[PDB]
Amino acid sequence: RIDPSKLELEERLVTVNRVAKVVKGGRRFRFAALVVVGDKNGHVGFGTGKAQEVPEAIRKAVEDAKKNLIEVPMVGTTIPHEIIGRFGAGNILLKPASEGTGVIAGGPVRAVLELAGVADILSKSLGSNTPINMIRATLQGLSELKRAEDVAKLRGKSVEELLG
Amino acid sequence: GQKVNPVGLRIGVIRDWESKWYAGKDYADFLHEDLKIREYISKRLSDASVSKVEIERAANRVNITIHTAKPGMVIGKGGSEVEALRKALNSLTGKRVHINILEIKRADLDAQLVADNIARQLENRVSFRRAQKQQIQRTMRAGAQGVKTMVSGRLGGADIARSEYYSEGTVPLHTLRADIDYATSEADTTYGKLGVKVWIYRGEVL
Amino acid sequence: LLEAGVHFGHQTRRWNPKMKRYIFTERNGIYIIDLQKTVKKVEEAYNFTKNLAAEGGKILFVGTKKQAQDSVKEEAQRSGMYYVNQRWLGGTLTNFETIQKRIKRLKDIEKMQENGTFDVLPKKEVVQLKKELERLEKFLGGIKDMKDLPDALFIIDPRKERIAVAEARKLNIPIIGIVDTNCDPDEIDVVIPANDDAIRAVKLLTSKMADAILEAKQ
RNA sequence: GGUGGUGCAUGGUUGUCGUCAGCUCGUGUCGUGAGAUGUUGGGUUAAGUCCCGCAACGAGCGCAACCCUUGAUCUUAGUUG
RNA sequence: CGAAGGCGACUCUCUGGUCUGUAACUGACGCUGAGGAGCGAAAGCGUGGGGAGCGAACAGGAUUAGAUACCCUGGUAGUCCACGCCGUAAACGAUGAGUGCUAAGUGUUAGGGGGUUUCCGCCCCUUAGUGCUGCAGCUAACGCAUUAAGCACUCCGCCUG
RNA sequence: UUGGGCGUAAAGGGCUCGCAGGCGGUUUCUUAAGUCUGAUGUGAAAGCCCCCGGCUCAACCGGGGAGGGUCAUUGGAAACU
RNA sequence: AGGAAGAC
Repeated sequence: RIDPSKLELEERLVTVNRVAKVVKGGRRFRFAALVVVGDKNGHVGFGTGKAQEVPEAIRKAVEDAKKNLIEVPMVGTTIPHEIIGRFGAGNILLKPASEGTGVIAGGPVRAVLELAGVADILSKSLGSNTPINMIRATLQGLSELKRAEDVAKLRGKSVEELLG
Repeated sequence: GQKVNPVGLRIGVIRDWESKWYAGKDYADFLHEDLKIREYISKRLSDASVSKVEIERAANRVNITIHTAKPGMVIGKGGSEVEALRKALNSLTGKRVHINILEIKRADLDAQLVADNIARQLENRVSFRRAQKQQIQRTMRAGAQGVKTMVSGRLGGADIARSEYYSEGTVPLHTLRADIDYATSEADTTYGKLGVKVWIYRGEVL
Repeated sequence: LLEAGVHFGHQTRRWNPKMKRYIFTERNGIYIIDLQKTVKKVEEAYNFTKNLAAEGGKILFVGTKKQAQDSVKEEAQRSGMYYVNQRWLGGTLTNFETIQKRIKRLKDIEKMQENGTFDVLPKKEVVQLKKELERLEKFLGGIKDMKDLPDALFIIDPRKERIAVAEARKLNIPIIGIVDTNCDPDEIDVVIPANDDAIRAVKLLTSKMADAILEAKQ
């Protein structure tokens, strides 16, 4: 489900990288910039872009992240349950916390989760330290989650007899 | 090992000369004297940013026309520059001079002014990349058909000297009826010496 | 008319089975046409294209089946919907800025060929421009006068125009297509299983849908 | 004032591969990514020159043309021929 | 075909397994397996044979700067049989054994059952191998994919720059 | 174990027969060894933590609770091993 | 299936 552009987004960049290519006259040099873009109301996307100029890569990455967005569950400013984001040899274990701990996360993961607007999540990185793989792992993890009321309507029960 | 200078390649066939006269058997000392006029005009009018001067002989009178594209900070009260230039030029060359000024409408398509603009931001010590992008934006918002810009030298890095290019639109250097305006400017900064080459495809000639 | 009885439906038994699992032993040896599920899938397609007429932008068709291209082109020109008759260029929905600036150049050249200065050199402008018009008007098709993003799409064959449904997948366009039995009907519940190459059957169904939206437009 | 050192502190010029035919970008697809596509394939050309399929559609510097000279003729212009 | 190494002329004696069908039996007798025992290509060793061809070693002829090598001419041990030994290979599917679920297409080997036949073949189920493409799914990619490197359970072996 | 892997990165024994060992198809009664749950006695006092008081909160000093048990006796439950 | 040819 594509989301429209009628939102205010904070487009805080996470990482640029010096990227090479070898040709007969030596090396050509580009910059691959990946950013994370999303409002505090529970929508997050990431973006990647290659350019010969760093702000050009920035605008390309923010256009790609505006193209690709996904919405996260934000009930009680903290995720409903424990999850493991698993993609590509990065394993981000996400666990909900009580309401005063603050977000405890590694760098790219804390950028994504703080840009989501979660308040209290304990996460651990059990995989590799590659930033794009952490980003794809944590977005797959945040996509995997589901509402308590969604579980209620798919099981045909009500939220009070799910909780007790 | 580079391209031949486009104004020097276009003169004589498509481009009219900036000097329209003949001298016989005194050709040498007229070239020496009128280059003394051109260096003096450049030295005292670099603030007023002349694009080009062009001269002619009137049988032991000389006519000078100067293209500056603004009267504003140039003419003063209107007669100040013509008295302070005509008497001084009379004192230098010893011959009868006449001076006239001309203006360029849509004034951001003249290459010598563009290269002087780049050079002026380089002694203003704003960043060269910002200078390139701002001048590209200025030339397209004035309107044009192609711009190619080059700045070479030590661009802030001490141990390496490398050039940077920025272009937009079509600038064919090999079509003859193309009317490229070309300009080379020289900038002296605390880092060293920087060369600017800007060349602009303004229009077409049938 | 909705009678069926025209098409056998497919080529020989090297086919992709999608209904194989719970079919009992039958003395016919092949499937018989399910007329009730056929008429209700045609009814829900009828209601969906009634909604498509309710916003008003009807449909754009794509195809490359050369036994049916001129026929679906003349049906498109008769009944007002849009068409891809020749080879469908890649990335129409994603490069629509390039497509709209190209179609803007078609408006400029199609006005300068008749209103502007016609004779400045006798043959070179003719052999460049008229051939260039012929190339773009044969390779672009009837997608000229949209001035907007498309709303819905029908495909002659998902296997033959395989990347079109990928672009519609990416940019979230509701999809309509007749499928053969080697195709993938598993994606969308709105499906038209019929013979993709029988010209009489495809003319019957496209004529029924064209007359359906013709009576839906008012 | 240095025709004194530093071309590996530099602009400004030049040769070279090489008149070789190639070198890239915008938008978009494919890929976790570096990247790829366009720019490959077929037929011809001296050429990425032209055209037909093709997740590509286009654009830019190049190639070719426009420039000069030598190759026949009409009009005008005949001296210092 | 064999558990692996491996096994291709034909005949005989002895002998080990494997597969299909049945439902006549016993009624959980099953899986895995540290140490242990047994096999185990080629080369090698001991004793006695045999030695056609090939042929390490070794010698002559070239080529090269040298050429203890490739190339040519010979040629001992070996390769073959019987009795023992050593116990290694890129001993390879570089994939431990067992059991069960998970889309299809197409060959081949050995069967069983049905539709006008005890005629030729034609189709559909059906195992047990043996291939080749190819989903979901897995992988870091290559790739694997009912002969899993998928989803599980048991037991063993092994790794920690 | 919670919390890794073994085609190509380090990592499948050359393969088999099997002792001890490690696991075990369905049903029905039976015991309570494993399992779960009460009661009692114990796991000293200082220590960590929970709640109050004092030296100008304080560092510390006190007063009352929670356990660090595959702990011993005994009662109860029979789904699973 | 159509020559031996070293080093930086």
